[PDB]
Amino acid sequence: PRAPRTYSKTYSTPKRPYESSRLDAELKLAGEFGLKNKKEIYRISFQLSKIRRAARDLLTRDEKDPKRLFEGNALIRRLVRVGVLSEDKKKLDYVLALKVEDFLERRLQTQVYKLGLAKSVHHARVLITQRHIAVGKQIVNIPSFMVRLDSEKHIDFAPTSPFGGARPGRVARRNAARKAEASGE
Amino acid sequence: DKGRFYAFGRVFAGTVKSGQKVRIQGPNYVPGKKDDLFIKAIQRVVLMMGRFVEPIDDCPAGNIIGLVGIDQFLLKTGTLTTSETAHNMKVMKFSVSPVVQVAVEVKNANDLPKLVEGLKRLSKSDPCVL
Amino acid sequence: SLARAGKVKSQTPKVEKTEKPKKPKGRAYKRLLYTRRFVNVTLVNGKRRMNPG
Amino acid sequence: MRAKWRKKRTRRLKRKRRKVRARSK
Amino acid sequence: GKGKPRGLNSARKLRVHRRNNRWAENNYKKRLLGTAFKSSPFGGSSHAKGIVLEKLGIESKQPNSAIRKCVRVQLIKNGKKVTAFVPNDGCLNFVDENDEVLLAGFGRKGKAKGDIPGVRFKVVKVSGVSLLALWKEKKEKPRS
RNA sequence: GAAUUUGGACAAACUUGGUCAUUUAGAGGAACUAAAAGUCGUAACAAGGUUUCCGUAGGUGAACCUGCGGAAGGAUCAUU
RNA sequence: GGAUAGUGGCCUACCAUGGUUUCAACGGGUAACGGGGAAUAAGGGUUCGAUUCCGGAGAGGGAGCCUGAGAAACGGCUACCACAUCCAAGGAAGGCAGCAGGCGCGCAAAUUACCCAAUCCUAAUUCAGGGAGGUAGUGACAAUAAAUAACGAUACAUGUAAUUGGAAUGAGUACAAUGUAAAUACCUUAACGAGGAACAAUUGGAGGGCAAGUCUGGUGCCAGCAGCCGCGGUAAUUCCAGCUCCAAUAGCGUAUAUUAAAGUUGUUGCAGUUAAAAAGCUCGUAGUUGAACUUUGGGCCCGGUUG
RNA sequence: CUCUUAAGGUAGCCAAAUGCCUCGUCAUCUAAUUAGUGACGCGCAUGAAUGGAUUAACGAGAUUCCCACUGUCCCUAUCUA
Ligand SMILES: [K+]
Ligand SMILES: [Mg+2]
Ligand SMILES: [Mg+2]
Ligand SMILES: [Mg+2]
Ligand SMILES: [Mg+2]
Ligand SMILES: [Mg+2]
Ligand SMILES: [Mg+2]
Ligand SMILES: [Mg+2]
Ligand SMILES: [Mg+2]
Ligand SMILES: [Mg+2]
Ligand SMILES: [Mg+2]
Ligand SMILES: [Mg+2]
Ligand SMILES: [Mg+2]
Ligand SMILES: [Mg+2]
Ligand SMILES: [Mg+2]
Ligand SMILES: [Mg+2]
Ligand SMILES: [Mg+2]
Ligand SMILES: [Mg+2]
Ligand SMILES: [Mg+2]
Ligand SMILES: [Mg+2]
Ligand SMILES: [Mg+2]
Ligand SMILES: [Mg+2]
Ligand SMILES: [Mg+2]
Ligand SMILES: [Mg+2]
Repeated sequence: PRAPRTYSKTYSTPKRPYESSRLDAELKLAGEFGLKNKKEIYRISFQLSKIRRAARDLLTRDEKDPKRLFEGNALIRRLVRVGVLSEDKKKLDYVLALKVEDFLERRLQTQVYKLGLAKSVHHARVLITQRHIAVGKQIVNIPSFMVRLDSEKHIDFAPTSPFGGARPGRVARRNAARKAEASGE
Repeated sequence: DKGRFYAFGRVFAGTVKSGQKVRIQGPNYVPGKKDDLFIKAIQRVVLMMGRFVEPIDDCPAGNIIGLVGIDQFLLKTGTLTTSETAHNMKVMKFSVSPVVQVAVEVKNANDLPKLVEGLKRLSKSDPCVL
Repeated sequence: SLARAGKVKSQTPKVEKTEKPKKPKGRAYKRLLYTRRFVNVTLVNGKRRMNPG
Repeated sequence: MRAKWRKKRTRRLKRKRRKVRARSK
Repeated sequence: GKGKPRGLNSARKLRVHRRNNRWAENNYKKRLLGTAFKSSPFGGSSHAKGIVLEKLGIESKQPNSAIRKCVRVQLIKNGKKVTAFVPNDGCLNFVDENDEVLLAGFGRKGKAKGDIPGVRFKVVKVSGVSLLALWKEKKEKPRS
């Protein structure tokens, strides 16, 4: 038969399902970043756990060892590109010392709000899911993008999606059609 | 074959199709509320003949056909419709009634499930047996 | 003895449903929870409380 | 039951079992 | 010296001792002897259809009360007779004598649960319709 | 050079018998567990009203009783 | 010596008594195909691996065989064993553990569809064939992203009320066009497609574990709840419901198996006086283990790697 | 709880070569069994060196069943002295 289609999970439920402090922190993050449910927090903490495991393994590896050098420099390069890790912390220890907010700030849902394109984080989410924000020549209608810190200067509305483009919309078009009626003609 | 018991019946309006969503009707199904109406469909329409069957695709109203894929949800009789306010037709009262009644018991107690299946397999074969 | 299988569920008064506004399913529900719990609206009862008396 | 008397009763039971199994051949 | 050999050439002794002492685990011994196949009427499976034979009222163990209204069921799989709880408030009206019911475990891997004596299985479906959805007003059991 | 055929080896398979393994019926007998608000006594927990317990033997409706040796987990760490 | 493709007790004639084994032979069991691997995973481990790859075996059970480079072949044959089709009773034809499909068994699993366009295979061979294979149908196995609303004004107290308004989109439906072998769907889309946006999110819970009611009506050790502890016998925070609220969320719960938890299998790393556990005592084979001791220290260089 | 003995049949065993009722009851053996065997036992009237129970081996001892075998028989016939 055809080769198996490799797929992996992207999240992991907590060991204790009903921890008060963890539930309160998760709700804090969900409210402050306009997230649909705890699944986003779980996914981002799982991916961060992958990063922490990798960084721990490379730290236990010898310093200046070629494998450590190559893999660590790659890891900081990816993190500084995606914008989670700052430019002045290229030592692989701050990679361990990263946090969930450091990764949730780089969501497109967060960048579009921090650029003033929306009035709230939830307004940002709905504007995104309504295909209104385009990065370059590419409409991106999903909250989580992990902008690479170069798309930040290009995050704007689309030629479509009638806030920064040509057409007037759908409900606007029908409202025009019915005010044409209301005018008498 | 034990337990398919093709569905002999007459169509009066509309057409049947092999693979058609139908609303089977209970003998006591009140159309107002939820009653013996089930949400399954037909598997194959058949024109019945002399102890061998011919599969058919369609028949207009006023025709006599057998159905493959039902009687495992309706016991004795009823109608099959597709409209929403379709009252089932009359109960088809007969001149005879079950008056001869005898007790039935299996002599091997370990094979009772076959017996219970048999009593509900024969109650649907013959229209009069109760 | 048998035949009492409906002593409370069946033969005691049955209050029916009540027309109520729909909840804002999803991210809207998460915002509702965030505002009801973490903007310090009057439900604290000292440290934390989530139902009236 | 004292464990001693439980053991004694069990031994008597075992002797009865041995007798019945000796009868049954 | 801690009562077990440490020597570098004692691997066989250590693994033989571990093999001998692993028989004291109930789970390991059950898995190796295949008890769930010979005993435990469900043939190493959580699920099984069976045929009800009688409705019974079983008195709960002390200090409890309120007989649990279970049913004796004849398994179609192998032919054993097992008593099964019908878990809901009431809900015995929806299971009739000589009716087909699906049986599942009762939560304790055997080890009859709660105050119900000698009942290690519960009813999941009756006549092919869900027992829970039949306790609720969602569905109705077919006429039988 | 077909059919037919002599002697061989490979051998399915059948009968009978033996042996082993796994399920399984069985008059009857003797156990265990659960539910108990059953009958009988009170055997143990206080020196539990005969201190308790172990091994062994015998006996008794039943717990149990008794002989023999042992233990204190005894009711004695105690008589220069 | 025979036979083999050749080696070989592979078989045969003579000869001697050899060969394996407590370092487990032989025998028994396996719900045992093995491995690359998988789940869980501080380390060490434990369990699974019929099933996408590799090797093996088989084609209802054996056995035998022609052809053929290659078969002990089975969509080949021979016969026996059990089934089993047809019959005009004389005969003839069999092996879906291929694709579908059907019965049965079940806890348990899809269409008697389309096509060689992709990948490759066979020939005499560019061309034909291919239920190999791909495509579609069924699919809440599993896995990924994330719709169910967002913003004003007004009224009131950063937020609330059946107080109202303008925007935005897809869930759909669908010309075309793309997608394809013709396709459906996916992406982009003319027009239609929001106002209780009814275009209405559910699954389990609210004593503890474990987040969430001493709310109300019912019930009165009844019905029932409860994985455990436990709740009900007229004040039930636990039942049946109503209201409110909690957790996860297009998923949640239930049952079994396994892993971590389990330092409750302990090699790392368990315990043994009283909780379960030192054999009544000693010898002793196998096994395991077992005192120290033999070239060290100087000095001179060549010369590496890190500040 | 009584009446009552010297003691009131203990361990064992039984419709037994010992049980009337009786062809006892159940099971098995057969198509069918007053037979046989295994059980049960308020056992007319079992029972402990008047020995109780069980026993390998042995028996021209009594009984039941099975294989084989055959004129015992169906059903008789023939031959020799
Ligand atoms: K109680
Ligand atoms: Mg006493
Ligand atoms: Mg005493
Ligand atoms: Mg005493
Ligand atoms: Mg006393
Ligand atoms: Mg003790
Ligand atoms: Mg040679
Ligand atoms: Mg196998
Ligand atoms: Mg394996
Ligand atoms: Mg394998
Ligand atoms: Mg298998
Ligand atoms: Mg087959
Ligand atoms: Mg074949
Ligand atoms: Mg909706
Ligand atoms: Mg709490
Ligand atoms: Mg409630
Ligand atoms: Mg322990
Ligand atoms: Mg102890
Ligand atoms: Mg040494
Ligand atoms: Mg006697
Ligand atoms: Mg007698
Ligand atoms: Mg006898
Ligand atoms: Mg005779
Ligand atoms: Mg005498």
